[PDB]
Amino acid sequence: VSAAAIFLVGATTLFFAFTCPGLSLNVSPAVPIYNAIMFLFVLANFSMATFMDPGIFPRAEEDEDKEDDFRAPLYKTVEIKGIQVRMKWCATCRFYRPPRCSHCSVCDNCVEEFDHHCPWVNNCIGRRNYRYFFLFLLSLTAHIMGVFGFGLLYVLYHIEELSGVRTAVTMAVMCVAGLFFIPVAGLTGFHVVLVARGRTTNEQVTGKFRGGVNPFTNGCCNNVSRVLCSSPAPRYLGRPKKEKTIVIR
Amino acid sequence: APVSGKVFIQRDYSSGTRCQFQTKFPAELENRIDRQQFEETVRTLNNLYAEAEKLGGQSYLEGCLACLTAYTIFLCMETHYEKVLKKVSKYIQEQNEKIYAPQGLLLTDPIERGLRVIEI
Ligand SMILES: [Zn+2]
Ligand SMILES: [Zn+2]
Repeated sequence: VSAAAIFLVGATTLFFAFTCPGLSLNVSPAVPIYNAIMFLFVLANFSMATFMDPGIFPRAEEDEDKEDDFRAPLYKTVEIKGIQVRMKWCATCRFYRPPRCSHCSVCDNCVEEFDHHCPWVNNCIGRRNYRYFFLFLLSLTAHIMGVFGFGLLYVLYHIEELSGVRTAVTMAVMCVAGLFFIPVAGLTGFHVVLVARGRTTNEQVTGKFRGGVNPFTNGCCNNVSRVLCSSPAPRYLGRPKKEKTIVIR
Repeated sequence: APVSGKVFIQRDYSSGTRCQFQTKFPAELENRIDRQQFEETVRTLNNLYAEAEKLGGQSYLEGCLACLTAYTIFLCMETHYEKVLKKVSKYIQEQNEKIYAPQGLLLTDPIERGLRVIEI
């Protein structure tokens, strides 16, 4: 099957067991704020991004939409903001795929507003979990930056000898941070660009949009507002089923 | 309980991706439902969903509170959109029991359809 990134937690716990207990008698007193809160935020955001419905559409059954399709090329055009977008008559999901969403192929589902699929996240990112994943990445890169830039006190104040005992605990986490920071920083900066622009991932892959493009570009601050402080969407699948009222004549 | 057919209302897209339906009255519903009351109900339902979306100060505050409390406030308290869905569900039930039922029509919650098309 597929597995998560266990090693990333393993690097963090080096700081949790023995890295800086009882050093704050003459130096920086306030210990936990540097790493503990960041680790809790990272864990919470990562978990809520991993186990959560990202926007699975409820597998539109047959006899859906209009059946007058005789030999249509399976795409109807809608002009949002005056700019046309080409959507698709999805075969198995059996609906028109409203603009800015697609299939997931390997995930075997067709979803709402789509960003990317990955085995590390174990799913595909819609918009329900896009805020959670975005804060997870921001908090994780913040955690790595905080480690590599300030948690090195346990060596930086430590004189030449640094002889064993507990120093070897910090020995490996330094190179772990060094090797892991560049990819995560680049990827989170990528997603920062994708948030600044109203334009994400597969839209980067499409090397065709040249001109009056990105109809839903909005206004930058508005995009960060809707991705951070908007009211979370509810799940489109698994809602309790209601009951009929009457024969209705 | 015989059934004649189903009519779908596409979502209004000139405004954008926000959850408002195409208010334009379909031609199939002639003499079953008048244009005026259909306009009225679609406008009110769209207003309700727009109210569910508004980026007001309360949305910012609830986002900040959720971020601070590690989102456990969702488990204790339902989100704003969920209570708006409850209110609009009550709205559609009362509308169905007061206008559509004598006219031989019934409306389903679009949330069952994934907020794509409303089925009558
Ligand atoms: Zn699909
Ligand atoms: Zn997926």
